[PDB]
Amino acid sequence: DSIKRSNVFAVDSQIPTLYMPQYISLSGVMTNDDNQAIASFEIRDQYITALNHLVLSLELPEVKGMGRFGYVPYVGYKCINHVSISSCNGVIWEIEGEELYNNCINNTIALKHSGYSSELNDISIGLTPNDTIKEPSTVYVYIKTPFDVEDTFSSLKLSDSKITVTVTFNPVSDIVIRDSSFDFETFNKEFVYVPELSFIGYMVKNVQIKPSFIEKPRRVIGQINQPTATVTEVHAATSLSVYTKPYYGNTDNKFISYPGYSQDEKDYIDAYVSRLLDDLVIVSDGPPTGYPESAEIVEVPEDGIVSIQDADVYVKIDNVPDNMSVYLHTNLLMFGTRKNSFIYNISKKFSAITGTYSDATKRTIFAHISHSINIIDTSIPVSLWTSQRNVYNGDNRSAESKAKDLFINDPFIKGIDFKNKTDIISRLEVRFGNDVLYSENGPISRIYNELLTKSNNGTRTLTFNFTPKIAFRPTTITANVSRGKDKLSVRVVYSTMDVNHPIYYVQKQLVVVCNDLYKVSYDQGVSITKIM
Amino acid sequence: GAMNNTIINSLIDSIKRSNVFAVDSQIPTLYMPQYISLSGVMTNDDNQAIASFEIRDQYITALNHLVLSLELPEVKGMGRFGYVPYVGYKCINHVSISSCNGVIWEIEGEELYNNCINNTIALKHSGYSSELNDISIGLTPNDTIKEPSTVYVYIKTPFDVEDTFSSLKLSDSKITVTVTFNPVSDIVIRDSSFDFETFNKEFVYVPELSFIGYMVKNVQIKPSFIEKPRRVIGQINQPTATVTEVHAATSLSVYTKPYYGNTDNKFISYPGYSQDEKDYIDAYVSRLLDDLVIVSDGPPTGYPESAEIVEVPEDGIVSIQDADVYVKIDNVPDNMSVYLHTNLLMFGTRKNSFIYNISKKFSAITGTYSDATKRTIFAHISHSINIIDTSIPVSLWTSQRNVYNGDNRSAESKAKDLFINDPFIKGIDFKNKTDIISRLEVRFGNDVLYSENGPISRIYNELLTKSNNGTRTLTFNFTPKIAFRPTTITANVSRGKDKLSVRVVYSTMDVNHPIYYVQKQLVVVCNDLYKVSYDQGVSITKIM
Amino acid sequence: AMNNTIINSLISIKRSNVFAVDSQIPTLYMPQYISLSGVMTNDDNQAIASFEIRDQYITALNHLVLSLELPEVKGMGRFGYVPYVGYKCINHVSISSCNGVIWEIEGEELYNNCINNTIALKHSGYSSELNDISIGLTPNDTIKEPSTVYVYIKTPFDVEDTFSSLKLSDSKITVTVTFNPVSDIVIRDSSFDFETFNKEFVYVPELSFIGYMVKNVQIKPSFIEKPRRVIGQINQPTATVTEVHAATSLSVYTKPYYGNTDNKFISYPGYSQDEKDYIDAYVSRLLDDLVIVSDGPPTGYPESAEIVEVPEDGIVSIQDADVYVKIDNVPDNMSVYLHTNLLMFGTRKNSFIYNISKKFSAITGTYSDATKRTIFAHISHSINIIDTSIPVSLWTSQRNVYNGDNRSAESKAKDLFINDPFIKGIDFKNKTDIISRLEVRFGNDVLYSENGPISRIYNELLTKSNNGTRTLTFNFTPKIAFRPTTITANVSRGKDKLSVRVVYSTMDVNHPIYYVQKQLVVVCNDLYKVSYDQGVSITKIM
Repeated sequence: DSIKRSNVFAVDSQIPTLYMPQYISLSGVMTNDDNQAIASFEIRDQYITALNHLVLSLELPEVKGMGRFGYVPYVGYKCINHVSISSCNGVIWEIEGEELYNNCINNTIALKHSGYSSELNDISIGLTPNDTIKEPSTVYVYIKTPFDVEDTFSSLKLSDSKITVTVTFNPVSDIVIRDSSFDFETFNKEFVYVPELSFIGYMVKNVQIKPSFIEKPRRVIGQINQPTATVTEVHAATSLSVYTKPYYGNTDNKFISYPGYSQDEKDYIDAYVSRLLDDLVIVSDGPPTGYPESAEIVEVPEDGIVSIQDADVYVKIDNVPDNMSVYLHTNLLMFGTRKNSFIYNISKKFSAITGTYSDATKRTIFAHISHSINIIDTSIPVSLWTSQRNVYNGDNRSAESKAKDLFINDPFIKGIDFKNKTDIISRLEVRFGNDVLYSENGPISRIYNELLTKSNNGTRTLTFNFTPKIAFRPTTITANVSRGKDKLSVRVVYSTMDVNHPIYYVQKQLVVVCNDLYKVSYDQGVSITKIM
Repeated sequence: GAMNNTIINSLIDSIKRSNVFAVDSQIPTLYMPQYISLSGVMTNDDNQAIASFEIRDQYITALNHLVLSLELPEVKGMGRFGYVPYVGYKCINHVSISSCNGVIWEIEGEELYNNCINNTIALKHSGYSSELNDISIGLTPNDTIKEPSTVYVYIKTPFDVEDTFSSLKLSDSKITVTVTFNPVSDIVIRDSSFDFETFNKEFVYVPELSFIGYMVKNVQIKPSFIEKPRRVIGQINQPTATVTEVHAATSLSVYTKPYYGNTDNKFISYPGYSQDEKDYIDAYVSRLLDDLVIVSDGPPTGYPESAEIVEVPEDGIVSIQDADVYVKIDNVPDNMSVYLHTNLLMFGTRKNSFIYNISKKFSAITGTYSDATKRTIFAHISHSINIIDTSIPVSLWTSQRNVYNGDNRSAESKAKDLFINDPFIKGIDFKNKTDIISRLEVRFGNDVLYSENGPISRIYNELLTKSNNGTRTLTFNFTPKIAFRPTTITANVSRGKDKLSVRVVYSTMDVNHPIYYVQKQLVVVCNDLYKVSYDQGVSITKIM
Repeated sequence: AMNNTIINSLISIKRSNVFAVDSQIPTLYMPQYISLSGVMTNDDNQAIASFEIRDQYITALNHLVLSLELPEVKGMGRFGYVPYVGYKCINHVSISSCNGVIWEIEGEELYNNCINNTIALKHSGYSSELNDISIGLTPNDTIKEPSTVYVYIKTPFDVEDTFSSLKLSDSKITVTVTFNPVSDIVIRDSSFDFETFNKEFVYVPELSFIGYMVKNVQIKPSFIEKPRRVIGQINQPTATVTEVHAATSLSVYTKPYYGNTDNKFISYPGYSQDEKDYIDAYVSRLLDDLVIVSDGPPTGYPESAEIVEVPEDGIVSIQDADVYVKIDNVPDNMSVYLHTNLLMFGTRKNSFIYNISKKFSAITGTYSDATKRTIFAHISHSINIIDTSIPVSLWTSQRNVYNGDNRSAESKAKDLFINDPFIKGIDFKNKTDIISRLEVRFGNDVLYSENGPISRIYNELLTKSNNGTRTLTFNFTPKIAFRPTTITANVSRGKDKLSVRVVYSTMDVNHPIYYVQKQLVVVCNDLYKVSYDQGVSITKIM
């Protein structure tokens, strides 16, 4: 043929730079000077030319004693408060614990390694003061850095300089789900973080160092219930993410139910339904006892239907003794702002309850439950049911049920529900300087974020860099200081919720994440410079 | 130190080496992206919903990643209702992207779905939730069946393949995106009780097209190559289909589709959101069980004269011809007896020949009678029910070919039947499990291009595309996309090699089985190569 | 419309075009899926299939797929195929030419390379139809319907599609597939007639590949990675790979050896392959004999069995362990009984006992008068994956001072033979990590040493796998585009071998898992050069 063709059946195998990799594990220096746990790891070796893929391992201890206890899912990531990689010239790269987690949110393997098992995350119960609740375990946390992007090409080079990796830890309270029965006071005193930093080191023969570009995240958290947040000195940004976080400071961080390892939306709902059912349908000899005076427990008629206002509940239990009767708690949990206002009753959220009474165990075994319980219901702190805004008692459960409530202090919760299902941003407005950069009603920016990144856990994100990661200077939003366009102001309009619904009182915090472009220069030690 | 002594000595020069520890950061073309959302123009020209979106801006240099949002309304009233899974994709009948020079790219709704079938995120966004897909029941004429929702449909185009590089460029031209919608009947699963007549009248498609626009400073446009699908649907029950004017094809896909025109599109059961094979079967078993095993005081009533309900003997075994059914129910009242419907659903072509009985498909039924609810709670069911059984339209049980009554269920059960009009069903079953092609033959003109017995072309399709929902596909292009000109099957018009003729050999099915009467349609998809030239407006030319 | 802040932001330096690309005309070729029938040769009477590829138009090939026609299984008894049956069928694969072997792999190593390809594993046979244990009632009853399984033979010629393809310089390429005995791929009970099945069963293979007809092919030399395994002596914590000159990676894992047993196990979960599924299947199998509702003391159990009646209290005390048993709808003439020593193990007559009945804390259910059996509602136990992985032989071994298997004859008849060739660790799920320390020596000097499985963590991380091994990677350089980075050897210094030493964690001698034999497996990936000058040939880099 006359035409010149490109070879698609063969390739010239290039000889690469002569190097040798090695997995290096290092023990750190623990410091507790708010008495926050800080681990410092010093990397200095004449043969370690470059490094990447930082993995922090943590030896979790044996948990002995009484009460309910369980670690948060992906415990290893939740342990980290802040990570900082510095040199003699200063901080090269740094991240907030939540942002590291957010970057690793789609890496299923990294999340599994950090601690995601029935052994770690299911809520285990200790019976004797020497009973083992949790056996000792080791978790591996992948510290994803921009030095991993293109493996050897993106690796952090060491120009005979001392690289220091500083890991700040969140209090153990954050990574633990426990009940009142558990002796947390002793546990918090005795618990110590046992870390070990691992990395892939490279010994390079005649390394030809060239300058590079690195993306670094920056978050700004707005004031409690303020729908505005501003990121200053925005000169070269690659992306801008916007999300909400719930503030549970006004509460005691206690919740009725938790599903454990099983983390699906249905799992959260089923756990809640199970916890309520114990007090919702009662088989007792005469009127049930051990409930507040405020509680309205009605006997189920021969018809099987109990009418709570317009809501009808069908309750039918088999093998009930002749001396006993079937009862229904018509106001298990209720909320109202006024005496002549809408009432949010959890008992009204049930339509059908069927089961069989066990004479052997003296308890009701529920077969089928027809309800309208949602993720939000499972995400309401117990404090909000008994808040000052409520004209009613609120929590009409038994003392036995209330004692089973669990403290959840997970630092990385988003939205207003445990699954971040409910979208509470009705409108988004992003301003560069004073002019509107972007505005939306629907979460189309989140839809694109989820689509482009092939993620199911996305955020309302504005991407400015669609340029390949390999051999390219990232495309950034250019600033105009003279025109005043040197800042990014975000304003949201929260979705209007009913005042008589307890979720309305969940304090919100707007989080704005900005990824800034920096230049890496290895001339006279490792140093990073902000692009301006 | 930290590095091992064996490593240090191994390294610690003359040969030229490629730098693997650093890279030259190239300065890219100066551009700025922006997510742009546009409201369209609704047209009803029979009376097909057509949305037109006009894109014309001097600063929108290029665009890609088309996302069509749809506002689903609040569904109020009585009866059973639910949307089909991935409702957003099923909503689309045809998509066309055109310019002043004509159509640039166009796709059939099913082919867009087929291209997005492996994108789990895109399928979730289009409408895949218990809130949307489970069959909800309305009790009062003002009861809310379904709350309003917004779905997002990703219109995957060849302009997304290599992001900015593959993007559709606008040479100061008007780009028009035309979306033709399928009737709402297709995207809805409802019963007779539901007022569909009022719903069909009141329902309107509310769309909004979104895309990633790019403002490029001094754009250097170069010509490109685009692959465009083209389907041919063969005649009802015919095992042949031919694609004409095949000059430069990159691939050829072959699959089967059922035709339910001869039926009223009604089916006994539907699993809702839970879409697994077992879910479909369990739903069917659950729907049948209500009439299959009856606890009654004397012989059961409310069943046709044709029904043969036999009392279960002390041994527990009821013999329906060769088939033995073991039925044992606990807590049965002394005044009542356990009964078994021995011919719940039956089919036969001749007066005393072979019979396909659904009751014979059960071997063991165990449970406990509830005195409180006056109903039987089934514990364990041993059966041989398959996906095909759940995919048989009710019409075929009561067809003229059947010598028997067919549907011997209660009127209560029959009233619970659901209309399913999903436009993207493949094969002869709801899960496309049953492979009905015993042999495939592809002819380029008069000569055999490819032939197979097993679905090895589907195995390669699934393997190469990392898909679990593949088709018998012949790929001709194994060359990297965008970077090169795609490898195509070259035509020979003179010899008569300007057409692809597909011939299949369907599996031979039993005449006494209702699935035999399910009309089939062979679908052949051809991906043709086209050249994109941006000289004096955007234009595409077929490679010949 | 574009926003005013964007237009003003944009409206001399050399820029790379990111919005357009020059469409290169590729090498003129035509692909074709080619399927070939082989030559079956039984000459240990191992099934060997040979496929000869020689055609003037087949210039190059890649993506080898082995089809396998599984027959209809008729008769009586319990039968089921192993998960990913197609991969388990293969014992060895060899691709050779007139110059010799180009590339070869062990069946387990091919499986290990394809372990993360979900599609390839599904194609090989992963269904409820194939993997659940079906039961045949009549001698003419169909246990399993005939099926076709597709096995993807992943070769280094698939890495960069057309670029990495195996070129044929007018040479005869022979693909040789050695099969494992059908015993390995089958889970059956004693009731099943395996003797007749093993005689009648024949491997029906067909090799498929993507052939390419290239016009004026410009062949250039390439680099290939080839695996090599070394299996250590039974229970030996050391293994050595000789002639290591240019290795890209080194994997280390453990395998159980069930030669000292009859390969029979109490339970198997079928298609459902999760850890919980394995445990639940075991609990279900034990429960039949664990809690008995009988009129007077239960019968049909060995003299050695200690079946105690459950008191009004509901608690039965087996030494320190307390079992709460409460069953509803029990007839007045009948009583609730608990087998206090269903399975037990001890090395000394009056010492520590490992009792499976002690592993249960609560058992609740309801007696069915209609079916005359107990339907269990909730079971609170401490049963683990190891328990489900103990062969029945070890419960009744000579080491045991007790009888061991105190189950009913009915339960014992339900035991299944499992001969899966690709089991790792000491449990069916390879959950239990038994390596306490790993030591790798290149020559006589320590190359790498670790306590924790940080090499496995990196393996799982870098390869995006959930089924990883303690692996040492030496090549972090891009595949095909570059010559792979390898460990360089020094023959003169004796640095030409990789010696692996492990420290296994020791189990309790009174636990039946201690008597499960281990085997250390060391995999070495060596670099080879492919030269197509005067036929296809591979040369080891030294």
